[PDB]
Amino acid sequence: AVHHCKLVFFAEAAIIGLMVCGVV
Amino acid sequence: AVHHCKLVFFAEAAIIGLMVCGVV
Ligand SMILES: [Cl-]
Repeated sequence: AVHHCKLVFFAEAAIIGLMVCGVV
Repeated sequence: AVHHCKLVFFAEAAIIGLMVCGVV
């Protein structure tokens, strides 16, 4: 099975990049 | 830098695991 990742951004005041990965 | 990751779960049954990584 394959891993998928994507960048998600959060406002904290900079904007923080976060990597979100799941197994599709 | 160093990546800090953690498991997050959405109990929706069927539980959806995801991994979230930010960089320090
Ligand atoms: Cl974190």
